[PDB]
Amino acid sequence: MKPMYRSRSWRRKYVRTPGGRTVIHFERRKPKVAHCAMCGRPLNGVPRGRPSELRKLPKTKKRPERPYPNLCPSCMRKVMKAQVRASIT
Amino acid sequence: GAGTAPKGKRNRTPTHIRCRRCGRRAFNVKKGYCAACGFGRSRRMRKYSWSHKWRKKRNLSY
Amino acid sequence: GKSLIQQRRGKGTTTFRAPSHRYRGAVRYVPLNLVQERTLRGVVEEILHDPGRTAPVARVKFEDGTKKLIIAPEGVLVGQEIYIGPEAPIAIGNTLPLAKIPEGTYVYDIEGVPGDGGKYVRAGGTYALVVSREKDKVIVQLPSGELKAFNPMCRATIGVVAGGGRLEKPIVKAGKAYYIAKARNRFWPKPRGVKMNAVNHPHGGKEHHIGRPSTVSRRAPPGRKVGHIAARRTGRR
RNA sequence: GCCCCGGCGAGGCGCAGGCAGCCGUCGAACCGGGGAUGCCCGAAUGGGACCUCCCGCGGCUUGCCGCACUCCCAGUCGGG
RNA sequence: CUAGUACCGUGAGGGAAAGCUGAAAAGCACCCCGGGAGGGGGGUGAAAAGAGCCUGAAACCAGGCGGCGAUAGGAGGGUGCG
RNA sequence: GGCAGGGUGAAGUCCCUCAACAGAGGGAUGGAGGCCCGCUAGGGGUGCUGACGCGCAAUUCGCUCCCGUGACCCCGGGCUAG
RNA sequence: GGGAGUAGCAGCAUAGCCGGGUGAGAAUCCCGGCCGCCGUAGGGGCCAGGGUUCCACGGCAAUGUUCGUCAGCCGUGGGUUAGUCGGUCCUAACCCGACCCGUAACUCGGCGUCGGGGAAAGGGAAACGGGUUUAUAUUCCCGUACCGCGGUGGUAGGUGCGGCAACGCAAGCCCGAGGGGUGACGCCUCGGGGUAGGCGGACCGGUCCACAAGGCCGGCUAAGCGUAUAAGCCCGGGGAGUGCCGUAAUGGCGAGAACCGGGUGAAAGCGCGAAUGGCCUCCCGUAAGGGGGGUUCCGCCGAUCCCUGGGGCCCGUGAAAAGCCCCUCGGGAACGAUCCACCGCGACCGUACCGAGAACCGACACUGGUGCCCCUGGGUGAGAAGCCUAAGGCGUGUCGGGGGAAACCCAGCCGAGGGAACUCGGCAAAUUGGCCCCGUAACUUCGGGAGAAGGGGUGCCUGCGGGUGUGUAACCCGCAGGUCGCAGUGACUAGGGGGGCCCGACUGUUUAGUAAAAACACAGGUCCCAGCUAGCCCGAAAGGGUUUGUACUGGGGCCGACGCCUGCCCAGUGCCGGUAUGUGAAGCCCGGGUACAACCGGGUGAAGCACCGGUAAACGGCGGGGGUAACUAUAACCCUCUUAAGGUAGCGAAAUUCCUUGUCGGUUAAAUGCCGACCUGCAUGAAUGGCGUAACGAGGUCCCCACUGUCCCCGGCUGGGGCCCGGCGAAACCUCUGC
Ligand SMILES: [Zn+2]
Ligand SMILES: [Zn+2]
Repeated sequence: MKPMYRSRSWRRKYVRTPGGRTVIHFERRKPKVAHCAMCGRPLNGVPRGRPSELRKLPKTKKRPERPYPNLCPSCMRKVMKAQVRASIT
Repeated sequence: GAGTAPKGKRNRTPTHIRCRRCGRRAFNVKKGYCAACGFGRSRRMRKYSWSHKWRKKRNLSY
Repeated sequence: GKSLIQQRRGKGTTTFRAPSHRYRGAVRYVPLNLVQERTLRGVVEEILHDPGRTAPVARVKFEDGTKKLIIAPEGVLVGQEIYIGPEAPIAIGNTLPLAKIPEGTYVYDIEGVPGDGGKYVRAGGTYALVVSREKDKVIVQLPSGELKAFNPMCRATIGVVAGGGRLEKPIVKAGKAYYIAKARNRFWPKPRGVKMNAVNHPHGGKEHHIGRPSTVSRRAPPGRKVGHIAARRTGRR
């Protein structure tokens, strides 16, 4: 093992080969899930991945269609209601 | 103690490497200047009247 | 001879310098040349621990969008609105000029001269009390007991600083003191001068005793001010 | 080690006593005078140097010239 | 003399040793032994002066010759007689 | 970047029986500590006043002994100069 | 030259033998077999550092602690192939330049800002398996993939939908501006799901055994593409308390529980990739090569590897930026992709080998150090312990041969009867030892002391039972009986214990290389300066440290956990403050003197000195001769003799006591020792702290139980040296000599 792989940011895994070798493969770690701006609660409908993984997805497979996809639904409804009630006069 | 065993700790990075201007191994790599000619610190050459090395290089009397 | 610790500190080396890259930024109010007569409104959006401060700090977002840090008062809530200016109410957390603050009020973060950003009464649990108002000066009682006059246009914030009672509990262990000192790169552990050699300290020598009065004149030169510097008295009472 | 003009007048191919060969009488080697080519670093200067190696802008047609700092004359071009 | 060179030190810096065949390479053709380095016979040259090369001292070592040499007492010498 | 394995059992959270002016007694959970045993790895150096002492070594070896989740051990990049 | 053909070529890993071969020549080189060593490292992988040590052929003058046909040695020729691996990007702590300021000046010192640098283990686009070479391979070849840029051609869209909702969807292009997220994070502890690896049974194909059964070997499947649940979060319906739901544990609910349904969401698994590909095996003349076969099922343990959720601690809060995804705005065009298929392009450097008891540093082929930096099968077993052992590696921790192996030494084993009589001293050695049950003193800061002490038991075989579990799967817990031995933690592993005294509270640190401690530090106590253009400090200055700070703060001293306490003295030295009455230098003023000065005499004149006061958890200090009671004694007390004041509480022959082995008592047959008391304290005493003190100590010291070759008193064994033999081959020392 090289020093770059003695580093615990590489998540080693053991894998048996079609030739009977049983080698070690190295991969980088996955980033965590998107969180709400107001409450810090987790979001739904948003996939996890590194940039190369996210660039192999279309636009509509990355976020929910509804407005304000960066907020949890309760906070979204708060925002829409406040807009409405300020659009009265 | 202070002798033979601490001499084993000599596989770190070197204090001095080869110098681009004068060809000697006197370029301090953490500080960024040469201990012989002054490259990296001086546009002019380091030259002292108490030193013999430049006179030896030019086969001069002291 | 050899040098003292107090003389080596002046050189400015890593052994003595504060690690302020670790901290949250400095704490200052808002400049007058941008809060002249406007009475700005802001909302508190976070309360944070600061490693270089002894008091908790709060993050305030203002209307334009500007975010800033303030020293937090005992009682302030996340989601609360504060006001900075001359026509701000008298309520815990608001910043006003001393000329608009009644007598008997508890006050913190007082400026020395108007516009200087805040200098006085900053530590956890401290408070100052407004004593007298006049047209040329406002007299305030500082936590040292001392009465001091300020210009009436100097700004202060109303309430008490948060984080009091800190010293109610013993440190207990040497290791906890290790970590507390490392957090601000204080010289720790501390040596005694009477168990140093004579080359190292004006005390010092193999018989471990001060052999001359420990009271030292205000006019003594550096390298010689150790013990009780210009003491008016000594002892128990 | 490449070219030219003069001299010298037959051998020459560095210190350096070899095997194979080549240059020279269409004037060499050698001597005097004058030209051409002249990698990288270095004041080192288009921009950067933990390894005398790397990375760019333009504009003319790969092939080409120019692009540092401080200052003088100027002046929105340039000459020092 | 392939010297501020080889070499030593993290570095400022420190710093050696080492000249001569012969007029001419004419630098030992040929035979026996030896695994070989080499030895021995033969040759070149006025002379081996043979590259481990002008002369070639002393200390030291081996063999040959001469004198002494296992009943014996003084810093290693002096005088006299064999 | 790292530290085999085992022990003890702090706060916090409770259950049952008999009673309730007060209380009495029996069962668990939980996993703290500059806590304990430990030649895990690592770090250190108490005694034999042992071996060695022109050494394996210009400070080493062996037996025995100490720490071992912490004021702990180590690595790459930097800073302080008579 | 002598020393000397001598010492050394032992000790921490004692390894060779037989047969065959090469070659002039073989203990030392090659093949086979037997016998051995390492086996959580002496094996595997790989940084820095080294630099060709790598490979093949040929050699043996020198090197190699012996030899040598061998080699990290000598000679001759060869060898390092990348869009995907690393460097070229980003910032960290930090560094530099310009401008600016300082310096007699500078190659010197600074500096906010502007810019530029700074990580081959931090952040950070994209490739896996098999073969091929003497020597390179995620780099060449085969197969199958991915990324970025740029094109071509179609489509979704612009100008479209399904769901109450959570959400599900190909769901428009170019340029710019904001916002959100991710990047992006500490220590400790626990559950759930997976994997690598291991184990057990069946079947096939092989192999080892008088037989015999039985034992042992092989029984495989990458990236990539496609495919969905778990926790957690969420959406709808529903409508609760003398309560109900849940966890290993904490918990949850009208601020909306139970219960019905659903949505989004990891690591994995599955399919394709993929086969005479890889492995095992069976027949033929064996050069090309030839030929045919097998590649299957259940079950158990499982991590220190991967994913996912909970809980706890902080006077301590555990990086940043580039890059990447999404949303909304503003400005443009009429077109046109984040979808499908195809086509082209993808520069520079590194890439061999060692990686250490012989390729690095230590002058060496050095028992040291760098690196134990990352990783490791089966059995016993708590165990990465020790012991045996597979794989892999080695027989080179590079001199051998003889010997019933003389004395003597190094490292080990046993020792009758006594049991510390040895010695400064029980130094060294011995004793004890694992697990289960019983039982456990003083003292205590009530936490401990404590594994106190002390006592019983333990093997094999045959049978019964329990817990969890679907289980004659797997792990763990009890009982009874029979039986053998001197001995059942039978080897390995594996505490000797108790009682007094002194110091230091404890964990921690220290004189690299004669001192590990009673010395340092520590929590805590108390004193001093300071309201910030401060106080303390660096510097020639400019500027700067404490300071991204502001009295619950920053700096400066002394004592040193905890408990009971901390007496008197401000005359002296020191520090602080106050009044000026004195004195007080230059300068100013007055007068004389000088055709002008130098000069002479007076006054004023700050800080400081003097004078008045405050201050001892400031430096420091804390007094004899005299007399007396119901008879011998000693004197509460009384005369007393001087200073600033005249040693309080306590302790006391002390780590402090000169006479000293003080005296009395205890411990011994016997005490210059130890403990307890007494007090003429040469020369104790209260934060240079005083007196005590549970727990702790490789600290110093006295005693008791046990144990022993320490001793009486020395004896016998085992390996390695010493001695003889063959080989390599020094040094310190040396006037000449030597009853
Ligand atoms: Zn939200
Ligand atoms: Zn140089």
